[PDB]
Amino acid sequence: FRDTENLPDWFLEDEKEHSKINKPITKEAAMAIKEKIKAVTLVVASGRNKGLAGRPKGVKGKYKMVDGVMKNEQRALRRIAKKHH
Amino acid sequence: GAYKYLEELQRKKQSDVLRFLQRVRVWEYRQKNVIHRAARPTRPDKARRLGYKAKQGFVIYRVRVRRGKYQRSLRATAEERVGRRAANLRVLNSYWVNQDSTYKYFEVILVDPQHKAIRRDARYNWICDPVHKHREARGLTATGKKSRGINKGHKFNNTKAGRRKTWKRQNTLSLWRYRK
Amino acid sequence: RNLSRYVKWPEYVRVQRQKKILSIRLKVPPTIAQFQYTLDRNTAAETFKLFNKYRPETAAEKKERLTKEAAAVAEGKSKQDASPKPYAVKYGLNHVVALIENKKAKLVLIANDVDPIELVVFLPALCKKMGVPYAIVKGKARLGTLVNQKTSAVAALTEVRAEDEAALAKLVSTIDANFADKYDEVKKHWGG
Amino acid sequence: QQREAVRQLYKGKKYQPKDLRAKKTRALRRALTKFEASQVTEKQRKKQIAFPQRKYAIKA
Amino acid sequence: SEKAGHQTSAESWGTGRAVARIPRVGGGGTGRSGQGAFGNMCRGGRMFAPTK
Amino acid sequence: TVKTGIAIGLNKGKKVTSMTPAPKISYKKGAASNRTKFVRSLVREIAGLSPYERRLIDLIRNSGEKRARKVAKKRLGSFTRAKAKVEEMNNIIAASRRH
Amino acid sequence: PILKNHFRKHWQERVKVHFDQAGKKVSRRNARATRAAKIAPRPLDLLRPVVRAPTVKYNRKVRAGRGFTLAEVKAAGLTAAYARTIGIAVDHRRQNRNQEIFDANVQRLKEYQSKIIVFPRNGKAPEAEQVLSAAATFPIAQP
RNA sequence: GUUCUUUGUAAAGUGCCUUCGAAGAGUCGAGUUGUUUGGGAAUGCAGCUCUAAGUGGGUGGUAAAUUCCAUCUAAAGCUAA
RNA sequence: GUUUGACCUCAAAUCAGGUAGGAGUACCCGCUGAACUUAAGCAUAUCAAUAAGCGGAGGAAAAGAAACCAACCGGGAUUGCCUUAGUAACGGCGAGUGAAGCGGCAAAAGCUCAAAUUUGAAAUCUGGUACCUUCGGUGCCCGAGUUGUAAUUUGGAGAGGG
Repeated sequence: FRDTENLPDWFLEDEKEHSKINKPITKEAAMAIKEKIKAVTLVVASGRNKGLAGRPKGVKGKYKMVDGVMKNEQRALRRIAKKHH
Repeated sequence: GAYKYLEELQRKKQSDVLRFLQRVRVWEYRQKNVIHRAARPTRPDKARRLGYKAKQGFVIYRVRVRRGKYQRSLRATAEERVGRRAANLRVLNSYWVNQDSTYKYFEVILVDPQHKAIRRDARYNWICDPVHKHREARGLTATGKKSRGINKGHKFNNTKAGRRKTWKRQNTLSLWRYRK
Repeated sequence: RNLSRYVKWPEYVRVQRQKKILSIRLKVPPTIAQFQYTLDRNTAAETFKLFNKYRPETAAEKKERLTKEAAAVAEGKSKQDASPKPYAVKYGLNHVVALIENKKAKLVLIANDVDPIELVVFLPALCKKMGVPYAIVKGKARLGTLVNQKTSAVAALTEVRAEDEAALAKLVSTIDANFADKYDEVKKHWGG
Repeated sequence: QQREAVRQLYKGKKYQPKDLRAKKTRALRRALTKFEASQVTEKQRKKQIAFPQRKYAIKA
Repeated sequence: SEKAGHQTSAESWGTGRAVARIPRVGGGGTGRSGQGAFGNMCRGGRMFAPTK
Repeated sequence: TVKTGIAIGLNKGKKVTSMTPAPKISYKKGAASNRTKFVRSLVREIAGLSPYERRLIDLIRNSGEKRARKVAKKRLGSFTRAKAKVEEMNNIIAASRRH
Repeated sequence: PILKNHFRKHWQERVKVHFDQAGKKVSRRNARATRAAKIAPRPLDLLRPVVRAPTVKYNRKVRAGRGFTLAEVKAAGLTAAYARTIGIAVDHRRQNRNQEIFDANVQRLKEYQSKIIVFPRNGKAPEAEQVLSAAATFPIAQP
């Protein structure tokens, strides 16, 4: 079909650059390429520290403010989890 | 005329002669730029039956795109490319020329609506109305309409009048003054 | 030193020169490459001595003729007889190939160098099969000369005044003597 | 004075300059002339000649 | 409107900061900051069953 | 065609006078014609043959029309298309080995 | 029991509430009126044919269809191109396969051409005092 | 309503007989994948691969095929409410 | 004839004349496109062929004069409304999703190109230029154009001949 020795190599490179094979996707490769594609300081928050939306004086990369209503809440949750067991 | 002789010939795309010619033309265009002008068209009959008439304003550009999930066509992709290039021009339609393993080669019939021959000759005065701007990017040429899914019938219900229009039509609650 | 082979040329130049090289070096079907078993020269010169007599009407002569027959139509006469029958080349492709299969063309001239060559690839077979006097010529711009265009790619004769009938007859005999014996083999001569 | 003298100079010819051309809007410097939208092929010309919308009324 | 009260930039300050859990405003500088929004009770907040 | 007067049957429905209309012109669309036959035959002998058609003519000759039918129906889509194509190949082979 | 909502989605945006009703009606009646003052002596509507409908649930009925056929109107003795101006619909992709319907339609056409006066293109254009519905004047009755 | 231009070897329409009658290709279609649909065993679209005809073609989807019968004429285009 | 020259293809110019961008973006045509959430842990699925993102236009856009719907005494382009229906169909047939025709009604408008040879006359057209009654026309001239501009014809048909 496509002869090589007659024809010039400056044509042959850009010919065989792009005169490629015909292959579509197969199913096992479709799912396979899909699989390849798959991949503290607590603070009682009273007095001076309260209402501060930032940090208090007392500094650490973790921090947790508390007021008593959380103590009520977590009391209630301890109750109800006991009743859930 | 030569209309039918040419046409029946170009359907025979795996005769030795046209596949040879295709090989030459691909090498030719591939050394050429991606987008470029042709002054004169390769399938003149095909272009004529898609609405070319050889007079002052009708233009061709010939264009290269990649292959290889893209619910639009390559055809329309090319057409966006040229519409963004020649924005004054207005895209009438397009056609295949040739391909490769790697690329597909296309061609496009365009109009310069400012040109006065076009503004007269009212087979084509319809286009200088402002509406048919950038048709290709709204999908109003024929492949745009295919890919929108616009032909008729109960096969094509989910897109017949615009998918999104009828989606909004049927996924909306209509409520009267006087509830039925 | 002159280094004309070493230069970096421009791009389109490179394209067209490589293209001609490529079309040389490529094996070809027989349908095309009956082109370039094309016509020789002295016959062409005679052919054009003929054809330029039957050159067409230009715009000037057309409006001049029109003014004349506008003069004559009103008072004296016109059945489009104020003017004679004109006789000149038929040159348009669609019209020419329409005239074929009627069929009326005494002679046909086919350019080799037309770029969408598929326009005309059918033609030699057609005039072969219909048995009609075709020949391939060298350069389409010649035809543009003789029918007043940049180029036309085909020239056809269907009508000629009487003085040149035998001249044409010998002409077609010549090209029949160039095609029926030695470019009959345009499909033949596979190498061995 | 200067503007109107130049109107008189460039009077009665096409290709008169940009500030003296009308301003109107972009898409009415486009948005074709009355002639180009009046324009129509000979075919429909004949069609509208021969068979136009006649005027009638239903009593009788 | 569909968007009375919704034209705001809030989210709460959170749990345990000695203050309520209304969603409160970011930023500063103006004196709207720290006020509430996205509520029924709040000033400048959306009503209950936004009438339609 | 003529109906029975009743709800069910071979010609169910109302028994009525027909008209036998004109045919529309738009059914004789696949009509060949002198011109199209001429040109299509011309282009047929001019450009000739594709590779799978070469495979068809040798395979019909050696291993027959059942194999040719199935393999053509595979290279192309469908049954009735393969039918006409192999019939055409028989016409070609008759043409080439008679004349 | 089984009971079905389709309300899972973001429906509140896409709610379209026809308060627009009488305002539209009035706009419409004004459309009718000014169409009349444009088309002054003509009826605001065409003459429409009589067709027996499909789908045996309904096929006893007869309905104001689209368009008189080329065959029918030919036998009435006048063309598509004239009838369309005279006020007559034409649907070309329809075929006549019932002679009863055929003669019905042509009787309707004859009755039309009798019930009209045509102002020519020439001139003086007498006073004609329009009627505003063809289908009321030319009713479409089940036989 | 007005006035001039005006239908002339110009244009168009209508009957009978006769010979015709062209009608869009990397496109339809088929496979396979993806994606989407209410779509069932492919409702649609895209990509890759294959690739047609003209008394043709598409469509009317049964666990399976063949022929029927019906109806429309694709791959090109315009148009207010 | 080692000179001269048609033409092809390709380039340039502060050439003559034009022109596209950007904004707005409620509505509209497209592309790409998730999650929370919902459901059996949840993966299919749902929220969603959505919001966000990108491109594109008008005052309306889009679709549109059947390669339709049907299976009957056949309808008749598109569009929207009511009704079919919360059905047919789909789906761990579970969550849940989810249409269309027929019918009534508002509006109602039909059509063009390729595809025929003008061949006893490229019959066409931009542009420059003068003149003129200038949303333009007449004439003179450069020039595109036969690798086809006009007329005729578009399937309801229609063309040629009498």
